[PDB]
Amino acid sequence: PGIVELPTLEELKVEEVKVSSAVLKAAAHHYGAQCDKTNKEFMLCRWEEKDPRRCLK
Amino acid sequence: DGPEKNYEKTLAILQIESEKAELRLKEQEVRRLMRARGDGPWYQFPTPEKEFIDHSPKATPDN
Repeated sequence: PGIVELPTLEELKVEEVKVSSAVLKAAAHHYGAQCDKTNKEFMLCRWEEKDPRRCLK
Repeated sequence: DGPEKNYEKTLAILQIESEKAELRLKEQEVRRLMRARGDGPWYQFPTPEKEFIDHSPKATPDN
């Protein structure tokens, strides 16, 4: 069939959070309260468009 | 009663039997066509039920 179209490493490049899981769990509730809208937008786009390449932004 | 009674009774019987023969041949052709390419009421083989599929959002988004 047709070939699969997936983005390149430059499109997948981002400033990752080099933060440990204990740090994340310590800041978990306030991160879920303050950054809620962007996270819910990303989850909505992921559960509507099943393709992960449509939600890189 | 006379010969016309038997004559016309024989005509009615022959019409009935000829119609029955044509109907039986047509039924054989219908059954053969439906079994070959099932698109009529008959020979409709089953299929898993559509209503027992989850469409609710799930844990993994890639569904």
